[PDB]
Amino acid sequence: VETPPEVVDFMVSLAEAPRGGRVLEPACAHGPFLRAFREAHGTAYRFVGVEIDPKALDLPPWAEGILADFLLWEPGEAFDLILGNPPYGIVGEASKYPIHVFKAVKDLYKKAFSTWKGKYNLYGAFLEKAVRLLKPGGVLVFVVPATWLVLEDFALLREFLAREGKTSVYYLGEVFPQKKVSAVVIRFQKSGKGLSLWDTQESESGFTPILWAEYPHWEGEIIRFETEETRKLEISGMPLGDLFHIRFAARSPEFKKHPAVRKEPGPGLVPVLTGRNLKPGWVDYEKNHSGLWMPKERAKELRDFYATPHLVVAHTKGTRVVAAWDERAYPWREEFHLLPKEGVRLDPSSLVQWLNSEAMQKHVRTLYRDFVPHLTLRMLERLPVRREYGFHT
DNA sequence: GTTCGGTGTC
DNA sequence: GACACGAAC
Ligand SMILES: NCCSC[C@H]1O[C@@H](n2cnc3c(N)ncnc32)[C@H](O)[C@@H]1O
Repeated sequence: VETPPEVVDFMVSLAEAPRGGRVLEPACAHGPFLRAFREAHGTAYRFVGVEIDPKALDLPPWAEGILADFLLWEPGEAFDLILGNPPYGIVGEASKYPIHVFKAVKDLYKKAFSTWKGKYNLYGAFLEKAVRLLKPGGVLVFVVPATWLVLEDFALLREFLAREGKTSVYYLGEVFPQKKVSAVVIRFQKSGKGLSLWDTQESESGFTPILWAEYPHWEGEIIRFETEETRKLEISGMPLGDLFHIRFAARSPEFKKHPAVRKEPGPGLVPVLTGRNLKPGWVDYEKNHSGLWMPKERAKELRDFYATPHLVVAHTKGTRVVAAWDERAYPWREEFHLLPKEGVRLDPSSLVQWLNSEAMQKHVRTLYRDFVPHLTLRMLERLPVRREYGFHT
């Protein structure tokens, strides 16, 4: 799947290898990265491409092509430079996930990768594999989704990279015309330590990196675009997660099998609410977006907290904070559900106002840009709340 | 329990 | 661009 030439050129500009060095393109198909590196830096390297699909492998005679699953491949010797664009996707059942392998193959991947966590992703596994294949002081330059900067599934991967060498992350954003993904380039070197975060600007002449921040003692913490303002706001109030237990809605299959739940409206039945029912500062209790209906009073059988009016915050409205007080205490199939901790005093209307405020939207957009199409728990629990809105006694 | 999206669908 | 679900663990 194609990489824009300006992305390739940018990545090649970050790449290096010594004379006679071993240069690898994993998932290479026709080897556009090998070709670009050779054109830019010359011929005195050992070029290798690894590709699983015989129909796809189409390298020039000056490169060695290997037909293999890169994730399970064991070469005789490590590499000086590894570059390219790995495949992206979750391994799982075809009805829901795009990568389809025998369970036994998924088992080999889990055995192979110390960073594998949750559903994980091929791109995480490619990154780990590549790092393991680098000689000491070797370099990797990959373009991958930005999701690993922030997501829990990638916590082990971030800790692994922090531990194994030094990391530079260059934000590109949505640079693939046909693909819905916000991208970064990672340049990793198997020596030293620390993280450098870079923005980019694109011009006619390609991408130009702009240094944003440096974290010389990075240990795999979530990566964010921090500013003087984000810092200033964070120290102005209690993290939201110190004021509230944060829970998630019961999931669709739990409602679908529950004997109280119906697929048609009826006397005494209310809609099972989704994200579409959640608006800034109010809840649309009437419209049904889930296809599911149930008695309001039986909602507590799915989660005890559905019995109690409480704060609800959106998960799938992009990088935004959208909140409302569920005054009626309805069943929800989506969103975060925040229950105040013992001793917490709240002004719900004011807090909802603050969460929905322009200041709050700019805060989260600065920090997290468009890495993921969600406000995640790790973002939400860090939102700052001053004494006007909430107070822990 | 709750996570994630070479997103899904308008 | 608007505006957002179940297999996975
Ligand atoms: N480098 C372009 C994006 S990734 C798409 C390419 O990766 C190949 N590919 C996918 N999974 C692979 C794997 N595990 N090992 C080697 N090649 C793989 C595909 O056949 C395809 O040519």
